[PDB]
Formats: sequence, C-alpha cells, structure tokens
Amino acid sequence: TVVVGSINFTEQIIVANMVAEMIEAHTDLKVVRKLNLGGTNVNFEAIKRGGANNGIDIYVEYTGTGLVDILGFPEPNVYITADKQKNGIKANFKIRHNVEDGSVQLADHYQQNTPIGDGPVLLPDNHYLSTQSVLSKDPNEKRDHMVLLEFVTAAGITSKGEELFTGVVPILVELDGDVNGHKFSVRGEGEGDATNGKLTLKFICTTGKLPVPWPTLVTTLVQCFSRYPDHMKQHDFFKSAMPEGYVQERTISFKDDGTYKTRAEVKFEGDTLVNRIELKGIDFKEDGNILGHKLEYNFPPPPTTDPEKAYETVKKEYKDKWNIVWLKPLGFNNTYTLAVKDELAKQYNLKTFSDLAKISDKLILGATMEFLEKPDGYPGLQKVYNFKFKHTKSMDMGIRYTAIDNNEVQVIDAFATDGLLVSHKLKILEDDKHFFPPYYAAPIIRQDVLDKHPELKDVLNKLANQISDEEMQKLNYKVDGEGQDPAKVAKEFLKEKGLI
Repeated sequence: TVVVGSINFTEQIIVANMVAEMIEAHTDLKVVRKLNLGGTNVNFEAIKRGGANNGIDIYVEYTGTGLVDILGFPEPNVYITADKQKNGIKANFKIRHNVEDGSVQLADHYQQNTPIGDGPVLLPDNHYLSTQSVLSKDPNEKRDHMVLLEFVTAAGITSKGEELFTGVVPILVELDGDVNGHKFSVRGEGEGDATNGKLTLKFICTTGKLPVPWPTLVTTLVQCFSRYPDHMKQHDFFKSAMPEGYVQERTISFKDDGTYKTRAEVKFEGDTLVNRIELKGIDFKEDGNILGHKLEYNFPPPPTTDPEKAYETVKKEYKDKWNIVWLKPLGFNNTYTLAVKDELAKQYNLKTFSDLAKISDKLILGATMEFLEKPDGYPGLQKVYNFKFKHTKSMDMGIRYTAIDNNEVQVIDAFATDGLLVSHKLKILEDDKHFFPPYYAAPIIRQDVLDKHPELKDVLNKLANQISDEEMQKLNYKVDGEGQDPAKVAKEFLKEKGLI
C-alpha cells in the first residue's frame, strides 16, 4: 500500500491522479489518494512523516519550490511604506534562519524609522529593498567575529543628503547588547558605496564570545547604502535624512523563542556614517536555537535559476537530508511567463522573450500589481531583456484577461500552465535568458518505499516528458473551464497517450 499526495489545486489534483493511475495499472500495489489543505509545504511535511502515520509516500513537487524548502529561503524583499505620523517610514518582514537540524527559525521583523533632524525628508511611495548578505571569517582573526558583504537595491516603479553618498564612505558600527541579562558589545568598521549598493565590513565582539549567533545580528548591524535607481531617487528616505540622520527601531520576535528590541541612531560624524545601536533581548530559552547557538552561519544565496542545476541540486540534497528520491521530470514548467494572443505570436514569429523584447509598442497592461512591484518580477525582467513597452497598466483580478481579448493590451503576465491560456487562445513565450525560477514538475517518493517496491522507479519514470506546458494547460482548462472530474480527465489523458 502506497499513499499518494496532492494539494487543493487543480493542476496538482490532476497530476497526482495520474501518478496513482499509473501505479494501479502497472503494479500489484494498493493506492490511497490523500488531499492536503494548504500550499506546497504541507506535501513536503507529509512525505517526511510517511504513509505510516497519516502522511504521504509520493507527490509531484516543482524544482523551484524544492530549492527553497531544502536549501532554505533567500533574504526577503523588504516592503517600505510611508509613516506620516512619524515623518518616517516603516516596514515588516520575515527573516528565515537555517538551524543545524534542517528546521527554520522564523524572525518576524517590525521596523520604524524617524528622522533625527527637524527638516523635511522624502516620504516615499511603497517600494521594495532587495538584499544579499554573504557572511565569512577572517582566517587571521582570533576574536569572535564576522565578515559581511552586502549588495542592496530598491525597486517597485517603472536630494541633498544623497550627495554625501557620492563615493565610498567610511562606516563605523557600535552595538551594546543585553540578551537574557548576558551583556556584550560589538564593533565594526568598513566602507559603503551607495552607487553600486555595496557594503563591506568586519565586526568584532569586544567583550569575548558572542552570546547569540552572528546571523541574528545582521539586520541590526545602514540602509542608506542601498542603490536607488534614477527614476526612484524621490523615494530614498534614508539618505534624505542625512547628515543629521534617522532613528531605526525594531522588534524582532523569533518564533517559539524570545524577542530582540533595538533602537539605533544612523548619522554622519565627520565623514564617517555611524550606526550606534542598543539591543535588548528578553524571554530566550536557555537551550533554544538562539542561546543554543544552533543557527547555520550563512543565509542561503539567491538560488540557481538554471533548470538542469536546479533539478540536480534538489535531487542530491533531498536524498542526503530526507532520504527522498526525485524521479524524472513530467515535462512542464509551471512558472511566471508572458503571454500573447496566438494570432500575433504567428504574425511576428515570437517563441522567445528576447523576440518580444525587440518591440517598444504593445502594453503589458496585463501585469498584475504584484508582478510590476516585485523586484524579482517585471523590474528585474526589465534589467535582463531591456524591455521597453510603450506603457504598463496594473490589472488586478481577471480583468487583465478581458483586456487582451479587446486588443487594448497585447502582452500579459501569467503562469505557463494556466488554463485561461487555452480559453483565450494565448501563446506563452520561452524565458530564454532564464530570469525566472524553474518550476519543473517531477514525482517524488520516499526511499524506504522505493526499497520495498523497486518497480516504482521505472513505472513513474514512464511519465518522463509526457506532459508539456500546453498539454497541462488543456487539462487545467477541462477541470476549471468545463467542470469535468479531475480523476476522469487524468485517466483519459493516460489512455490517449497509451500509458494505460
């Protein structure tokens, strides 16, 4: 008896049906089809706990999801908004720390920034900051330390203080801390270059060994060094507060453990940008992840976007960590794409995203709000393809779709395997440069189950490249458009193909 898993999502329902149908047709095995309510993460939970204890033994996972579940989440895009009543800005975000075991320590961040000086400051429209932080060690340094490199930029749309960030600027950083009555001081030196969005620092614990992990102090240890693009200068609050500067306050509540509370003054002292912080930490468990020093010492970089390297990475890491085996890709890639009418795709022979980029008319009126705001969305895509659409309108809900029918818009954002794409006779283009992550679907199974029934490997590999994007778009349309039974549309397809 094997247990097959699925999520509350038409596509997922259809493919899990197909996995199960194959097992029934080609083996003597009994197959339980279990539904799971939630995102892709609860299938990942269920397979860990097995079909023995009301989990699952098999499900279809996507490579891009797999990368973050197994390597951990990269740093979030922080959403800054205006805080009129504080003449400032504020932001809330989630930092995910990897623990020595493969669990994740959540760190909910609540941030407020208020100008020190009384003068006016930029009160920005909502926008995002993207950070990458690379931790390391100085091999010729004996004191508890941290070397930190950091690249930071803003995005979300198509001052005097800022003139102080013209070149490379000495940073100094001083932290006085108290976690659960344990006192400590940290001190750091370096330089920042706001034009490239680069930080370089080395920090030292000056009171001895650090009573918390270094990764937990990164967010506390100068967002004035971000790179704001030329069409967003009017949204850089941080620099505009200079040289008097701002107060940054945060609560960082770590899930199932204590909380840090920080207050920091960021300001010029001569030619040196200084970050002086006082941190209080309360309610920490004497052997939780934080006081226990149980956090990996490096945030996971932005993951590979290479399709082959993605699949190789999850396959290796899921086998080492969880003893879970990735069989072969089903064929389709449920990822963010752009879509045009079929008619036009034939009229200019489009196929690829660079083929679409070479046109400065057409709107992406379709783009949902999220797709235009998110850094890793159309702003990031502008920088790889030199997109230059004559205009871009934010169309939420389904009305994006009504528009491309009307021929107002000619280009829209979408998921490659969306059924509406056959509804509205649409063409999906290839992300030739691989800007977006790869969500290659593949069946996934527990080793202990494949050990008891080795024939599963070759049965489920019989689905390898059997489902292209456009095939999956049709099966999604059958269920969400015409109301058919997922289990019957699954079974039909395996019959047309000859797999059953």
